[PDB]
Amino acid sequence: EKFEEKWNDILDLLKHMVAQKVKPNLQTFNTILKGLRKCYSLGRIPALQILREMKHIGIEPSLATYHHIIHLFYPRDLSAIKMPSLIIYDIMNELEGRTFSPQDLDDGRFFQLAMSVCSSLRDLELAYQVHRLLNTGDNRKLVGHDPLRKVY
Amino acid sequence: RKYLFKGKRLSIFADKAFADEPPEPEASPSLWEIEFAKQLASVADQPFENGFEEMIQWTKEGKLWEFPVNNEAGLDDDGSEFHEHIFLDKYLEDFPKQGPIRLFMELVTCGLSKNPYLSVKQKVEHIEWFRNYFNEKRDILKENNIAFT
Amino acid sequence: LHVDVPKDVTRPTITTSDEPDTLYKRLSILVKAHDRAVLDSYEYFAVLAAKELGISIKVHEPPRKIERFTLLKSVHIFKKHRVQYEMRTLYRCLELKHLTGSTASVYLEYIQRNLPEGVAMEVTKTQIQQLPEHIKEPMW
Amino acid sequence: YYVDWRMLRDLKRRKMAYEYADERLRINSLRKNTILPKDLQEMAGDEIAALPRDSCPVRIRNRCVMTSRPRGVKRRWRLSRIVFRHLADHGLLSGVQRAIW
Amino acid sequence: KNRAARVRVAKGNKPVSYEEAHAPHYIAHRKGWLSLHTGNLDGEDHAAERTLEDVFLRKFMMGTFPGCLADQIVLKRRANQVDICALVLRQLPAHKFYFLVGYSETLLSHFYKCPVRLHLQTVPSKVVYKYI
Ligand SMILES: [Mg+2]
Repeated sequence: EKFEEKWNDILDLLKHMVAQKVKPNLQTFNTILKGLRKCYSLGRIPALQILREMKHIGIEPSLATYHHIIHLFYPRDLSAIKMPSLIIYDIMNELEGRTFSPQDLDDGRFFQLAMSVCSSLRDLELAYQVHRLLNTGDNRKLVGHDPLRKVY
Repeated sequence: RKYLFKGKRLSIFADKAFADEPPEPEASPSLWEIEFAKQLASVADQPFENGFEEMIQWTKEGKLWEFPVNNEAGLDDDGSEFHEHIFLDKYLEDFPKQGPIRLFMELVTCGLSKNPYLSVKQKVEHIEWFRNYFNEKRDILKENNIAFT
Repeated sequence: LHVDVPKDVTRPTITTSDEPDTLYKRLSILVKAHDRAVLDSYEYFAVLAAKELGISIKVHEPPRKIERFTLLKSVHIFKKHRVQYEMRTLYRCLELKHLTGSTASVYLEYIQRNLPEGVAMEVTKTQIQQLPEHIKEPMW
Repeated sequence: YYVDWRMLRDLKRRKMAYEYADERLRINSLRKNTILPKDLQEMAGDEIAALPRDSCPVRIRNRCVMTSRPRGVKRRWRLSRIVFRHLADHGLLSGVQRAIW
Repeated sequence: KNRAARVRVAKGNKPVSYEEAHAPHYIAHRKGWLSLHTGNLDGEDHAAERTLEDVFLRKFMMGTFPGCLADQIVLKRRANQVDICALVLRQLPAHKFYFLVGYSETLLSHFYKCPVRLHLQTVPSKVVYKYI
């Protein structure tokens, strides 16, 4: 019923992960962000905090981890199109030239979602950066499956 | 403004001064871990784009020969050595140290040393067969003044 | 592709070991085929490939072999009437020189993988090594 | 089904000679020499006779693999002259041509 | 008279293909070899095994593509790979060929324990070299 209680509960599980000397993995953070996509409005500050903690711990964000932050900051059913967020621009600079490998079950989803955000913003320069990232190394393998390859 | 890596963090966890302390294979791969890996492979599973990528996959699966061609690929004869195939007189200790049986077995082990189609185990089996054969024929040999074992 | 080009193509990992490399004084590649023209194209492909990697190559044509045998033409009787068949083998020898073991593996793989159908190779590597350490010094 | 009952009998001769190859080698070695007493050699002469007749490898005949023809076979292809000609005259054998010279 | 592999003259109404028109003595002169392996080269082994595998592969493709083969198949062995190149008439629907390719390749790779690929060139109808 209460998100604040719900969020404090999920955090309690994380606190018991340190009491028992159990270190988190990529899937742990990916799971938390995927859950946050329900509360688009209130999950923005929590979601960014997780990614900063991911780097400090030493877990490297994968394509799936950004796929969740994009959904949370660029809702498809977004009425407030007047002033969209600029985070997509920063992510592409961060991932510029990097090569990615399968490390989660939502890696394929990232590219299809990034192109959609480009069409919504009517920015063709960003679409070239996204496509250029797909061409570096063997990133082409994470475009998506039959349903998502034709959408991208 | 919305800096991806500048700002407050959860801080529930601490910097990993110790990293990956427990080994990845804490136990033999469970069904849960074995199945998640198969799903990770499907995430990056795309179809072949040319004959090179198809041959690469065949090579990883052993379907296609490795190059340059090695006519003895995967053909190791029990990790033996040349001296094992060539020097076979150690196995003739049970036999008489001299006499006709020694003269005969010398010819047998000489041929076995020149045999490239038998392994050391198969060569020893030929030697053992004669040891048991002459033992059964102890009585006929004794009449001929030959003492075996 | 006109506008869409890969950016940073992935290249295989080649790690230099600490083991010393083999030294091949000679490496004879005797290819065999029923067709001369196929050998000419493979000779051109192999000589061009050797020259592009820095390998020294020479080529000659060993004498061809023709094997002929006779058979009986009729299914039954009629001994005197026969039919003869032949198989022709043609050779092209690519004599390479002064190759390290890394250069001979990559070259042989590249040309062995592109060996046309109906063509058989017979590589004859000639390695050169020092004397055994025991033999170097006479010991009684 | 094999081509005929003659090809089947030969197949069994080939599979029983493989089973008894080592045995007939070891025993026959005791006889093909002049170093062992003739009493032992005479006795090995009887053990080899006691093995089943189909173990003897001289009862194998090379027959066309496709028609089971006893004579006229070419050992490199294991085909009779008649069957080999059908494949050769059609371009189905790699490198076989007619001999004109 | 020689009757071997000769499509005899009719009255000008029999359509023979290029392969059918040429008698055996034109092998290596006007028409090449349908199978290309290294097993009949000098000092090479396994001629008997390559020849038997070809006979089967020809009967298998006829039955698997009944009435859909415009000409004899061409077999190409490179390393352990086998390649079957067949001219096929455009009788069957397109998707049926995708099924028969997947089936015939998988079945023949598990029967001879080698990688087998099928290459199909579709023709509108049989190509006639001459009317004999
Ligand atoms: Mg005989």
